[PDB]
Amino acid sequence: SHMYLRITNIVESSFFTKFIIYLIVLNGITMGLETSKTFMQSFGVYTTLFNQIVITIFTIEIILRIYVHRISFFKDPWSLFDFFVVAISLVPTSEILRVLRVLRLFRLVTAVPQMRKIVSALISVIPGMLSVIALMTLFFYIFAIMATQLFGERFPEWFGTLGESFYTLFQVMTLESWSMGIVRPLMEVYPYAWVFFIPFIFVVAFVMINLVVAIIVDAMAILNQKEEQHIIDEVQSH
Amino acid sequence: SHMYLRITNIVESSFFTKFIIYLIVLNGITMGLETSKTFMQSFGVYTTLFNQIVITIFTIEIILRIYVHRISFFKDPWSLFDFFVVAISLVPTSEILRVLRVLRLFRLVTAVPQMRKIVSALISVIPGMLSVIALMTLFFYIFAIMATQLFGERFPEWFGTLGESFYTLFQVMTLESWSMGIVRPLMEVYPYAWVFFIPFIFVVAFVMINLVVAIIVDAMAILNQKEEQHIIDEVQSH
Amino acid sequence: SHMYLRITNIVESSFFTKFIIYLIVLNGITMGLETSKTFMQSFGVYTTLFNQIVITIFTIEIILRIYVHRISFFKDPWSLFDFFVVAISLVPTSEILRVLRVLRLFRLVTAVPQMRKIVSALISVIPGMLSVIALMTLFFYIFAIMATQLFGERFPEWFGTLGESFYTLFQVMTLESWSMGIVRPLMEVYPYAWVFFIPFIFVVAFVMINLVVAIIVDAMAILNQKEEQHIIDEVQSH
Amino acid sequence: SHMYLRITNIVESSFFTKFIIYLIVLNGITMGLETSKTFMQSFGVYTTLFNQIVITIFTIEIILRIYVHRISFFKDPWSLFDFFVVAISLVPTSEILRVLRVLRLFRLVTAVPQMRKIVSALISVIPGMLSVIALMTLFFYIFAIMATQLFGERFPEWFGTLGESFYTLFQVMTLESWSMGIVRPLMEVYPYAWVFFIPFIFVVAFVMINLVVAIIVDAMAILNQKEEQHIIDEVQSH
Ligand SMILES: CCCCCCCCCCCCCC(=O)OC[C@H](COP(=O)(O)OCC[N+](C)(C)C)OC(=O)CCCCCCCCCCCCC
Ligand SMILES: CCCCCCCCCCCCCC(=O)OC[C@H](COP(=O)(O)OCC[N+](C)(C)C)OC(=O)CCCCCCCCCCCCC
Ligand SMILES: CCCCCCCCCCCCCC(=O)OC[C@H](COP(=O)(O)OCC[N+](C)(C)C)OC(=O)CCCCCCCCCCCCC
Ligand SMILES: CCCCCCCCCCCCCC(=O)OC[C@H](COP(=O)(O)OCC[N+](C)(C)C)OC(=O)CCCCCCCCCCCCC
Repeated sequence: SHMYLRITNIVESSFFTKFIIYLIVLNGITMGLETSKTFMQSFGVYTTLFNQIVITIFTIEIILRIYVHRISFFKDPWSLFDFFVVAISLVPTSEILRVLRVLRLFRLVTAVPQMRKIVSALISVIPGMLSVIALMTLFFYIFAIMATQLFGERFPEWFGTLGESFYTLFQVMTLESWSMGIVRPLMEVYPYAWVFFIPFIFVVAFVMINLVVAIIVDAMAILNQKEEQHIIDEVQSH
Repeated sequence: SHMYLRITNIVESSFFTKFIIYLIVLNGITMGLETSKTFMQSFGVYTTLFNQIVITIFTIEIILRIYVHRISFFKDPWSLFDFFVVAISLVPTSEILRVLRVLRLFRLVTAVPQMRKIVSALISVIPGMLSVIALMTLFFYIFAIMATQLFGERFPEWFGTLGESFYTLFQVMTLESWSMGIVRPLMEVYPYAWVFFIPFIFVVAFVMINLVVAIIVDAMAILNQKEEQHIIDEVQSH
Repeated sequence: SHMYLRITNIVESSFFTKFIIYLIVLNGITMGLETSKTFMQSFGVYTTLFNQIVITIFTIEIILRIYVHRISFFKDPWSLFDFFVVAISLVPTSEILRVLRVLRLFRLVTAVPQMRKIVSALISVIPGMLSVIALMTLFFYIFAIMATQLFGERFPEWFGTLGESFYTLFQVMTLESWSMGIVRPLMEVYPYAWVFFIPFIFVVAFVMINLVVAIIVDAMAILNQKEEQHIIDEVQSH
Repeated sequence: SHMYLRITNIVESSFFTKFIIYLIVLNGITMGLETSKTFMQSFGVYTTLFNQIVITIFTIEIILRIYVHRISFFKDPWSLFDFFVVAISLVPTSEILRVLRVLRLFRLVTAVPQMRKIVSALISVIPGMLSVIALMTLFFYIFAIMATQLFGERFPEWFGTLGESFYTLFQVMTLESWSMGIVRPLMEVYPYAWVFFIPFIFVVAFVMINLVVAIIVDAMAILNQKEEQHIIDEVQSH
């Protein structure tokens, strides 16, 4: 335990955290420069080793963090993420992974408390949304099957495959070129195609708008519940 | 009644409901595989009979459910839907109906209580919206007549018909290519066409945004009404 | 006054109002049929006189309504609208006005109380919005001048004129093809054009979103003010 | 101080402020006329000197305002803006600045209290949003690096440069032609490009919607906090 505590004061120190963040920022700046072919020609050698050095340091950090937090490390989503991102960066270049290495810049989120809280807040609406997500996904899936069967033969790029219909349906949901780009061309062969896509647009839009309304109103309901109980206690206690 | 109760314990049992859901899911998976021409070549025979078997089972289920619920079955929207969807699936292939058969996967909504509640919640805003829907539809109808008269002769695809103008107006509402795709071309012949479509976009957008604002605020009003009465009773009772 | 009251019981009767609405609906149906060249060939003669008859009746109605309400008629926006729309319909065909005649179908709004209330509610947010509308319009006006000067020479269709720049800026606000259709082409000649349109998109979007947030929140503030005073009175009276 | 007060009664007078606003409006009208080549041919000489006269007056005003407010002038954002805009207008034409001169029409905002308040209100949400803006910007930056590396070689116009990828990513966020214009073309070479842009669209949309929800709900929380304390005091005092 003497050893354990020695490294624990380091890993827990303000300086340790600041250093890592410093590195994350430097490496973030570096990753953008590596975008310039000009810059690389001149200083690519400098940068590649700095990336190996940062990742070496980040690996020492994850290791030390694990000896400190023990099992609590892998029950922590933020630490898992730092693990998974640093580990990606450790797979040798010998291709998609080379690009995923830049995800280690999200470590600037996992290391900065203000950013953690933002992401925690945003994520917290999701668990209550899961069933609505399930229902929407079932909706897409049913309509994707139908679209593939109705239109996949004459419009294979957009509907010849369940995957392609899923993609197209998502495009229609975003309303991106849904009429000039998809439904009008479809209607030149299938004049009733509008009977398929208009209702689909109504549902997907109605559901999303009403999901937002429910989140706002149902939160106010809770807010009103919390303060209603506090007031009644003062009425009751006084 | 002995007979009646025997089948009522079945139809009402946890196992009965789970089985049906199992089938709905299996059949849902099956319907997606039937999308692959490759898969069909190999196993289409297997799948077609499984669809006949599932639908046979689903028909036995609807029948049994009707002997159990009697008149209460047809006063239930969820049961009507299961009826109407299973009945569609019973029309012989000898074409649009073949595709509508996939609607029986929405039965995964009518059989799962969590999903029912979602749809019930979303639907519940609609009755209060009917008049606004009526007003919007009257608005579309008037403008569709006008557009057909103003532009249908020189732009028949987009406005030559009341139906076509309805479709185009819906496209403009979604803002999909309204300017580059419709109004700018229109303005090459009718330079004041913007006087028609800009105001139309303002109204349709203003109305929809303000419908959402009213739903949120008017709900809070009710929320505040409910808790205002509860507090006053504690002030009054205490 | 004997005479005056005789016609006042008519104009105020349930039957009188229902009749007019009946006519508005019939005439509305008629206006849609007149869209079909086929229908007109066969029954155009029938319909044109029915339109003259309805408008004759509507003119008798406005007249009678004025003898009844006297000065109160022209201080009523709904009645003014019925006046202005029926008067349009009275200008002889000997062209844009022929199309504006269909506005008399909005009379179905001015005659149906449910519809009046909808429009009243929606309109009621506007007076508080006037200054924000003014600020947005000033914003457009300034940017339209700038765009005309920056881009009107090389892109006259989109920016050669203050009016054209106003139109284009509105298109960009709706986000319709703003990048592929306008800014990317602009950037082939003016590579910094993004410095103009991106900020413009940020402001217009930020302002509109925040106008909606303010309306919702400021209404809740009032709702909370009203119920806060009611509760305090019960605390104070009890 | 005698001198100081003499000019202070002027600069602070209702008449002084009204005059400036009068000029701002006249000059605003003038700036729009200067857009017409026809108008300029006839009256350009008139207008150019009127612009020199207005700016001369506006310079006298800023000067006088500074002798009056002393150090308080440069600690005032509204006054800084009037300074910075009038100063721009003072750089001799001997080009982008000639266009920036029209920014002096925003002085109609800095001089009209109603407009000041609007802008103050809208701006006031921003300080609390800074971290979310930072997180979104980090998000863009990471994805821009990735896009440049994944697609910049085969699609240089859209992704060959970190700047170009930033621009394209912003376009995708606005959903402008994201599928037909960018991702579908990308997918003809990179069939998994959807794995990159769909999630990107989900995050950016989820974050913005949820930022709006949080602003509305967190404001209500405060509203409820303020009135909860007022009620409890009446319960407690009474
Ligand atoms: C309003 C509440 C939330 C609403 C969101 C739910 C709606 C579902 C949206 C689905 C997203 C669109 C899926 C998509 O783009 O492609 C589906 C894939 C692609 O198959 P594939 O054919 O391989 O690729 C497209 C064709 N190709 C190769 C030429 C490009 O093939 C597939 O079938 C894959 C199946 C993916 C669907 C499951 C995704 C749901 C997760 C989203 C929940 C996130 C919560 C925040
Ligand atoms: C903001 C509150 C809600 C706002 C929604 C209300 C606005 C109304 C939107 C109307 C939807 C657009 C209708 C449409 O796309 O086509 C109208 C049909 C088609 O006629 P048709 O000429 O046969 O087909 C188009 C031409 N063609 C054959 C070459 C394709 O011909 C017709 O005239 C049919 C008439 C359909 C209008 C009635 C639909 C209103 C129900 C929507 C309410 C849903 C509540 C959630
Ligand atoms: C977020 C809060 C609300 C935001 C809305 C305020 C933003 C202002 C939007 C302006 C609307 C776009 C105006 C427009 O499209 O054209 C402007 C006109 C047209 O001039 P013109 O050159 O004759 O026509 C275009 C060129 N041409 C002939 C080839 C087509 O030439 C003009 O300059 C006319 C000036 C019209 C601007 C005044 C309109 C403001 C009223 C909107 C307030 C409605 C409250 C609900
Ligand atoms: C939902 C919460 C708010 C979300 C907003 C935050 C998302 C960030 C949006 C970024 C805006 C898009 C930037 C952009 O359009 O270009 C980036 C510039 C341009 O580089 P450049 O290559 O020179 O020009 C484009 C290529 N060219 C020359 C052929 C046109 O090259 C750069 O890299 C410049 C870096 C600009 C990014 C920093 C801007 C963040 C400030 C926005 C916060 C405003 C608060 C209201």
